[PDB]
Amino acid sequence: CAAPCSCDGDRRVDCSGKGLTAVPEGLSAFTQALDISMNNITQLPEDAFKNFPFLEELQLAGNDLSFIHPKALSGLKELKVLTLQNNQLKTVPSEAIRGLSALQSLRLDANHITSVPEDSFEGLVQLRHLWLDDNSLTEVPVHPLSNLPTLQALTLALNKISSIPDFAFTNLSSLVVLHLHNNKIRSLSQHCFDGLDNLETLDLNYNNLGEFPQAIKALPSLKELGFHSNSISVIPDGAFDGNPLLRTIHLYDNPLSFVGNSAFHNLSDLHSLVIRGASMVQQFPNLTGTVHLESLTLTGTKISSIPNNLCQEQKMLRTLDLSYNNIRDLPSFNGCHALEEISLQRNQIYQIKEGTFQGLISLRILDLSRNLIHEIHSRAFATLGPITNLDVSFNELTSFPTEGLNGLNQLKLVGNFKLKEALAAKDFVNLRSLSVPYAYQCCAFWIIHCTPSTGAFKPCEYLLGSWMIRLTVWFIFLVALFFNLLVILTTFASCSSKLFIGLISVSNLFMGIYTGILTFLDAVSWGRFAEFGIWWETGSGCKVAGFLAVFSSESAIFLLMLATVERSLSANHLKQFRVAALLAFLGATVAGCFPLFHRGEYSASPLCLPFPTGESLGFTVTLVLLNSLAFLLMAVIYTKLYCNNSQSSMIKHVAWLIFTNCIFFCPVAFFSFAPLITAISISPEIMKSVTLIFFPLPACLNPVLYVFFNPKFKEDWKLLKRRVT
Amino acid sequence: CAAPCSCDGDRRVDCSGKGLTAVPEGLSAFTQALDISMNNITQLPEDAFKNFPFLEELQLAGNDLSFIHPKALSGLKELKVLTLQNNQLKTVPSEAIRGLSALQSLRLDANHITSVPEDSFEGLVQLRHLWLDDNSLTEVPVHPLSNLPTLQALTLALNKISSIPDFAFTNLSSLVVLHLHNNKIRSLSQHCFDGLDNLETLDLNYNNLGEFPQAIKALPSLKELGFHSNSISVIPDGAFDGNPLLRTIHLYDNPLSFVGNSAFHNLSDLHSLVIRGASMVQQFPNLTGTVHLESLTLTGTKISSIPNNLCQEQKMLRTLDLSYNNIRDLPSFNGCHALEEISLQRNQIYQIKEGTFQGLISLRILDLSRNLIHEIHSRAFATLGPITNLDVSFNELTSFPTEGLNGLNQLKLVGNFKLKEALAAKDFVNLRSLSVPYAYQCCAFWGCIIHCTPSTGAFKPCEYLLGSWMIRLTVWFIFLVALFFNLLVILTTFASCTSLPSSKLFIGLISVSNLFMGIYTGILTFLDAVSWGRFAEFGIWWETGSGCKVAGFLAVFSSESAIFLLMLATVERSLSANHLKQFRVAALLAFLGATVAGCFPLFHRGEYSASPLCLPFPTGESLGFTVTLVLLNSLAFLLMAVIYTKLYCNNSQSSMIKHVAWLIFTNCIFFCPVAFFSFAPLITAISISPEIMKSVTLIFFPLPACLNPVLYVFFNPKFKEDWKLLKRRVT
Amino acid sequence: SDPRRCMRHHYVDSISHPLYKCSSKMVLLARCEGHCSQASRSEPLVSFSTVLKQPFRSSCHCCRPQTSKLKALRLRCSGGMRLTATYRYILSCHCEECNS
Amino acid sequence: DPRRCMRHHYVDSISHPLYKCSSKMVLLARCEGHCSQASRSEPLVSFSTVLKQPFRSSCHCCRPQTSKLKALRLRCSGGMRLTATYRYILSCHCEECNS
Repeated sequence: CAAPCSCDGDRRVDCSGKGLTAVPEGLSAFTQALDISMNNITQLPEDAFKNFPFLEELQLAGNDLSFIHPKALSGLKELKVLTLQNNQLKTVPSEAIRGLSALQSLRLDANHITSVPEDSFEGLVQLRHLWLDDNSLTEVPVHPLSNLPTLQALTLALNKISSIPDFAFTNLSSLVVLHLHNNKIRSLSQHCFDGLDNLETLDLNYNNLGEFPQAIKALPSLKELGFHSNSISVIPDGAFDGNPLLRTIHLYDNPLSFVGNSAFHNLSDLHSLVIRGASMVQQFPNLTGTVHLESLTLTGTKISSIPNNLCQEQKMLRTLDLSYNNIRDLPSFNGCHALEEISLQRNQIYQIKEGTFQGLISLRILDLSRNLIHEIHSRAFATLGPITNLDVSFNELTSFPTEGLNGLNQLKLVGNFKLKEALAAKDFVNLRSLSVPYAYQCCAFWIIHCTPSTGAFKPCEYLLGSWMIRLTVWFIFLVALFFNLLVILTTFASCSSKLFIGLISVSNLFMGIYTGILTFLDAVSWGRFAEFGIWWETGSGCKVAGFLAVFSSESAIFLLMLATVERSLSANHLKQFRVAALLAFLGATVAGCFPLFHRGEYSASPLCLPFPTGESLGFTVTLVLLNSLAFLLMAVIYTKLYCNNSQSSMIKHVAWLIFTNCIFFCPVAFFSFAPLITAISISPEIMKSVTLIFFPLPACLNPVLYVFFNPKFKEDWKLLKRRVT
Repeated sequence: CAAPCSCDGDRRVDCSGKGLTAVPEGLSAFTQALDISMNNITQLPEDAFKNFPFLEELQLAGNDLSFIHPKALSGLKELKVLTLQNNQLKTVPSEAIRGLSALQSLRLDANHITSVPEDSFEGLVQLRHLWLDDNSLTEVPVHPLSNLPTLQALTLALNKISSIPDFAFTNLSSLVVLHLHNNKIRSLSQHCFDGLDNLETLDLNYNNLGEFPQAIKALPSLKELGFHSNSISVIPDGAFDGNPLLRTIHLYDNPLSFVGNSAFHNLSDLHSLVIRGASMVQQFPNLTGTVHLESLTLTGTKISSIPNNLCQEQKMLRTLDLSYNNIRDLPSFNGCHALEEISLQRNQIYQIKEGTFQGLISLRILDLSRNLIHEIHSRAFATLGPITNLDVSFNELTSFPTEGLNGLNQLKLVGNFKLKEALAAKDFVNLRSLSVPYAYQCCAFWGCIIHCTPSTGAFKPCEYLLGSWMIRLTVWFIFLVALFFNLLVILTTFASCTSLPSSKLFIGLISVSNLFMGIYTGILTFLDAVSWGRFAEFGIWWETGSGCKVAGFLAVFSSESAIFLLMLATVERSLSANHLKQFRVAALLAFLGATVAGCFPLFHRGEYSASPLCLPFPTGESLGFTVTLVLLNSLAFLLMAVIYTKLYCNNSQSSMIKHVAWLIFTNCIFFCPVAFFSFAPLITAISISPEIMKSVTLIFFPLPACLNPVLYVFFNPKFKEDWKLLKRRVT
Repeated sequence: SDPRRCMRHHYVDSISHPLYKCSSKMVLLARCEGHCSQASRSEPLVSFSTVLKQPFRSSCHCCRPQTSKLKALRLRCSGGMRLTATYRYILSCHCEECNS
Repeated sequence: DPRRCMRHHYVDSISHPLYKCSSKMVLLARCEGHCSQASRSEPLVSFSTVLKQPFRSSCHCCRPQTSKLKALRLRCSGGMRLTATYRYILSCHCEECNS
């Protein structure tokens, strides 16, 4: 070897990383490839390559070169590859690059070239590859380009060319590749591509063309065409007429609106077709001749019918997306053997016939969501064995067959409301992902990881829960009902605060019935709260229960609010008091009946609680707020009398009742405002237990306060009871 | 295609394996290869291959063909390979292969061809390969062979050619391979190989050549030569002179006697040389030029020296076998780097110096057995690291160094008798096979997978001589008893000058014999008490030295003496139921015989060398006098019972009589196991273990010695208690 | 300098990503092609043991790269992201055995 | 054309390495010549982070097609009748080296 740079190889000297200028002196005179790229050479002096007469490849990329002497490239008669990218010039080298008749590849990209002298490219009789991209050219150098009949590749991308004049490339009979993308081309003349008979690739992406080019009817050898990311909106009828060998067409990212019926026909080499956004298309395109398609995509159009002759000639077809159309009849699919993916979402399909889905061995993904399908026969599913995804959602289904779908891996059936039946768990063994219409469904339905994800709010086995709670609620029904019985009999039998005592007695009766309904409901369905859930939560039971709870809870509180005022007023008006009691029952009835008309309520827990999970922050939130608003005034008046015989007993009886009510009403409210304070997470079933335990708790304890603990008028009635005895 | 054939292939019809008796018809005419071998075609009619004008390869082997029509092979102008082996052609068809100018390979072997017509092989201008072996040719067809200047291979083997005349192959300038083996060739003329300048392989194996052929000085391109299995005895000085490119020579299975000194020199391509049986060779051959040898073998000669520049001149050697010679001084082997195997067995090497084996990295196998080596320095053993086999056997070694041999895998040191030291067991960790000069030497490797050759058993233990803790307590008691008893008994007898009767007299003899044996048992016990749990370094010194002889004479002398002595007392009683003078002379002769009988084996070889007890008959490995001691204890015992049957046939006498009967009965009762164990191989004795036998032998052989000294003492208190009261007075 | 020896040629290739929307690139590549003068053969391998592990000892010579570089190109797709393409540019070519 | 892929013949002498095995000469066929399809080694352009086989190569070699195994028995100066085997080519053509 010789000199101090790398120099390693067979006649191949590589001094790229480190150097300055003048090229390495002292090198062998038989060097055939010099790579001095990425250095600080800014100018080539005259006769700067006189020690390398046999050099064939020269690389000068990455330098700061800005001046080439006309006689610098003298004696390089064997040079074949010259790279000059990433350097700086304002003219095509020109003069210096005239004695390079053996030159074949020339790179002039990434420079600041903005003018092409008319005398350039005169002397290069063997040029094959030319790079002219990443520059500031504003027009096609037609005249200089008419000196290279042997040119094979040409790139003019990333420039500022506005239009192509007539007969621009009328002398390149060997060009195979042409790139014109990332320019500002917006107009093309009629006679602009004449003489390009050997051209195979055309790129016109990222331009501002306004109308489909009619000049493409001159390239019979054209195979790949791309014109995506343009402003083409209308494709004329009969466009690709002179290009029978087309195999790839890119036309996406365009505001297409209309496509001619007889436009894609008679294209036997095309393998894919993706059209999206053709709003003003209402007929299926003609495809008599294009029988080699492997992916067909037609979405966003007004196509309402399909010609079933389609799944005939298209022998091979792998994906099909006909979404976002007005299709209502599913024309048979027998014949598309190679078809694998079908997308038919967002259409007007209403039925599914026996023969709709057959000849589908290789199906694997099916999508039928949002079609308003309501009738599905027991057929058109056996013929499709290897099917994994079955998306039928937001439809109007009433009965889902389970035959031939044992091989599914992901099922989506969420959105249907008329499907209240229970799906068989033995027919979806291989199923891994499930979504169902309801929770009971989930319930019922519930590594599967179902979407509803039932919790304590939706139990699958025990309504009430632990046997303890079960033994606790049986005792309340047996006590309250019977206890709240004789009390009213006395008052009812024999026509002050004594009234609100009977009035409070009545308020309890309704609450007990609610609990009894809940308990009876718990005893009928034991260890089987799966098929009794949907019927219970999407039907009349829940409403009645929610008015006997709301009517009874709210009524008691409201009723409990009038007795305190009565004592306060005693320590004439008798007439008014009756009228006041009749108005509370009516409100309680309204307050109770108000939620029976709006949507989403009495549908959060199987107990039909007023505020379960608080998922109505209206009445439920207002009810809790009103419960306390009302609770506040009673406590205020109590502290007020506190500030300063029978009356004492009544008073004592009433205080025991409110204290007891106030003491017993604290957890219900406390559980209502969980998200604000997070309450250290949510009671898994404790809330239910608490809610279950505490919400009807006053309905028994309260009435016992004056029963014998405070025998005032109640003791008079007990003595009256002994009298009846 | 046709019925009996494949016809399948790239125009390659194969119908072999069928029973066709004629050329099939209906085949394409573009067939280029027909294989109809192994059929029943016995004759080829005229114009039998007129439907295959483009055939190139034809195979007819395995048929019963015996007649070829002159015009049968007509139109086959493209035929190149013709195989006619395993047929019944009595003569080479000369008029049937004439129109085969494109022929290149021809096989005519395994036929019954015995005559070669002079007009044969005329027209074959492109022949390359010819087979003429497995026939009955008695001479070389010189004239027919002078028509094929383009012949390349020729095989005239397995025939009956007696001699090669002058200028036999004087026209084959392209021959490369020639085979002449398995013939009766016994003479070769001087000018018989002229013109074979391109010949490379020559094979004359399995012939009757009497003298080395001098005609081989005409083949400069010769590379492989084989004359093995001939009668060549002398190789002349300067033989391979015109063959400088030789690379392989086979000369084994010959009665070679003399080889010229300057005969194998100047052969730079030779890679091996194996010479065996050269009895009349006494000098190392000259090898100035042959420096590419990879295996040298010279055995059975009278070579007494080795040139000091053997290794220096040549560095290619892997194996060397200079065994069966008179070599006594080993030159320095420094220089043979690639040498791996050295065989030097059966020589007169007497010393091993420091620099003998210095500089041998690749040495793996060494053999120095039967050289009479007695001095080995502490050197010439470090420079050779990767050494596995070390055979030094049947030498005269006195001290074996253990440095630099830690890597051995198999050691053989069996045969030496002067190596009595113990080899360290920590220096042969990697060793796997061991053979040693003495049995007790295994106590150190096989504890105290090696699988040593002596294989010590009960007859040769390593820790306890006597054995368990029961037999040790039993022998201490005998010594402590017997020794005390016999002493007092004899002291009492030889006390009163009062005339001593013979019965009473013979009684003295039994006590004397008991004292004699007690001394042996005591020697054995003492001997057992001195070396406890350490019967390894005290074994060799005890069995290859003077102790054993004395013990074996105190055992033999005492056992045999008692029996012999026990045989005279019975006769004395029988005679009593004058002679007093004779009785004294008879006792003196028994001691002398006992002494002779005892001293007899003390002179022959291999005895008193079968067990550490020095038993008379341990393992019975002397079937003479050991088997003669058995004979004595037997016939003597038999005659002794006869006198008792006699006393039975018809006071003190009764007591004596009773005392002597108790003694013989006891002796006879106690002598049964010792004889019994002797005849094991005849009846196999249900495979008696060598330890019970020892235990029995050890228990029972000295058992009678402890009876008479005390039993007739207290048990026979008739005249014996009289003498007890006597000494009681001596108190 | 026979016009049919093992020498290296050039050509422009078309590079574009198959999934993302990327602006295509023209890349100059090299390739080796030509006839080697060493004739290829295949001989039988004779064995006196009992199993035929390898039944023929071939030779074959082919024109293959001797020294390649690894250059890469950042196809500049749209909407962020810059996928990267990599390849080895044949620096020289010669005739070597197929197996070895 | 003498430079095409052809089947040739030659002789070899066979003898067991060990054993005073006796000698025997037999006739063999090999393949030799030039094929008309040239070789090439075009690079592969990959977008994955991990590279792969960097070149997609092609090469044709004159390789055997039809072989018939044979067995041949000798005498090795002993009881054992050692048997040697080989493959007899009956036809040869071009095929990809890495087919």
